[PDB]
Amino acid sequence: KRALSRLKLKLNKDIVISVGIYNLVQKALKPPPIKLYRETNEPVKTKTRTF
Amino acid sequence: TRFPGVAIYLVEPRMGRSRRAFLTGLARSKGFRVLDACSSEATHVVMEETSAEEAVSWQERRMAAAPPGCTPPALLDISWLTESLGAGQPVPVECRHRAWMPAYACQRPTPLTHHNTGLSEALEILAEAAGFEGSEGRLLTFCRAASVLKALPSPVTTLSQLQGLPHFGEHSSRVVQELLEHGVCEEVERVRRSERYQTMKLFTQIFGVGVKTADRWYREGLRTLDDLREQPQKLTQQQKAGLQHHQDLSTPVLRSDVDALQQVVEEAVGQALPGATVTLTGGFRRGKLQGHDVDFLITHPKEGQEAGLLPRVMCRLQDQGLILYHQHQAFERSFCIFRLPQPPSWKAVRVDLVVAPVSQFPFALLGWTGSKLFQRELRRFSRKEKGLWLNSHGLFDPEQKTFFQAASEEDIFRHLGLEYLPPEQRNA
DNA sequence: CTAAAAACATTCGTTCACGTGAGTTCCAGTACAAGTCTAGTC
DNA sequence: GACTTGTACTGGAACTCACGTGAACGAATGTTTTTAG
Ligand SMILES: Nc1ncnc2c1ncn2[C@H]1C[C@H](O)[C@@H](COP(=O)(O)NP(=O)(O)OP(=O)(O)O)O1
Ligand SMILES: [Mg+2]
Repeated sequence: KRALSRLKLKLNKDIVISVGIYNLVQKALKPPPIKLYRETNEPVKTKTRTF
Repeated sequence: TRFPGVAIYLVEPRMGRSRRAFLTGLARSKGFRVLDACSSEATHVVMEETSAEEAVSWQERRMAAAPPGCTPPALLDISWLTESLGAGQPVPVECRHRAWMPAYACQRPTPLTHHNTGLSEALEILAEAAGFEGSEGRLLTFCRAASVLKALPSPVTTLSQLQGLPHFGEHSSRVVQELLEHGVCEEVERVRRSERYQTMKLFTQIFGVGVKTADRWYREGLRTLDDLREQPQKLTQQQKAGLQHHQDLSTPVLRSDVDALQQVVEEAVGQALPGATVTLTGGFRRGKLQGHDVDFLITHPKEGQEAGLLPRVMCRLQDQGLILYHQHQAFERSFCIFRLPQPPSWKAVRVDLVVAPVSQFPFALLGWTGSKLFQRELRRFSRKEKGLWLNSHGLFDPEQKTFFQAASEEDIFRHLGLEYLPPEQRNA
């Protein structure tokens, strides 16, 4: 269990109540793939350069 | 090449293959000359996202493989190449593009005469004040700082020279800074001018009067030397003897008196037991010209004969009529007040005699020749680093219950893995 | 002049790359407490 | 006072989760233009 955000419901500029938002229904995805060097199966990184 | 006087070489390690290829292609398009492989023809080299120091490491590894006499290229950054490509011509090169003093005093020789007399005197005064206050640790640390300052090969003129010196914290650094910047230090004068310091120094010089007795007298209202003589009923033999011969014992001794006393003691020991050998230890063995007492060590090269030498020699000297004070009026130690007749009359000078067999002779000599601070530091180093216990009698190993006797003092230092120092270099 | 084929335009699901906010937990740094400072004789 | 050892605190970084932007790729479906007979 984890709160996506803790927000403030404002009935009026002077009246504020703290609330928390949760996702009781979330889509399921496969774990992200990770790139590996072919020759040694050592993890690699991707760097983006603009020039 | 449009510019025959320019030869640019890139670096693969950090830039990468693709970036190197693109930059080389762009430079070739712009008419520049780019060398595929490093060679002597290269005049400038460009790095990228590399620290300057690391770049130097690259240069040296390339210098060893080049013929001698070749002018080294000039280090440059990718910014230079980018600016040159953007402006269309090579831009001018600018700045952007382009074991020690061991803590222990036993490891550092300390000559008697140094170039930091004032600072050492101030630190000694502070240490004496701390000792009077009753804090032994403060005295020890101040003495260590003074000793460190004493061993400096060159005079100290700027605070930056105190960084690497051990046993130099906030207080000592501040004291030295005050001494250097303004000359006389405020704290030193404040402590010295204090009446308590002066009266404690006056009382301590009395033979048989320590710090505790001096403080007790100070808190009892006793402030002057004469006041002590007004109540000669709360003083032991030592205090009475010291107070009576105060002026005589206040004068530092000279070397001629040492020679006369040595001759007298040599005659006494020779007549008492034949073959006795006497060695002069203490400050006078370290090269000092002045002292407070004369210290001797008596031994017999043959093993097992100095069982009761000292009482016989002491009683013989007393019969001769020279001992004003004997510690005990079988012992192997005594301090006295000799009666030296001056050639012009006589003056009282203290003399200490200690006996030790030949087996324990080197240890006794080492323990009775070096300074107090040097002995403390050597014993601490032996106990902590090497785990052995060193005392005036011998060196002992808690693990193996066997003594480490030796036939010479050099072996004592050799066993501890320490460079030998002469007696003149053991001053604090 | 008409029909077939090629090219172009728009939409849709999926995967990948990065960036950014929020919540939870670990850890490396900093502060402070306490011990030590030499060894012996008398 | 200076150093060494041990304990406690704690603010930030790392990690995870979730969403949004931008791009490529296949894939489709439809629509428009060009060329052959
Ligand atoms: N507290 C101590 N701890 C260890 N060893 C010590 C010691 N005190 C002395 N020794 C050792 C080392 C000492 O060298 C020796 C006795 O020396 P002194 O006669 O007490 N003082 P000196 O004659 O050297 O100098 P000056 O003429 O200025 O008074 O015993
Ligand atoms: Mg002496």
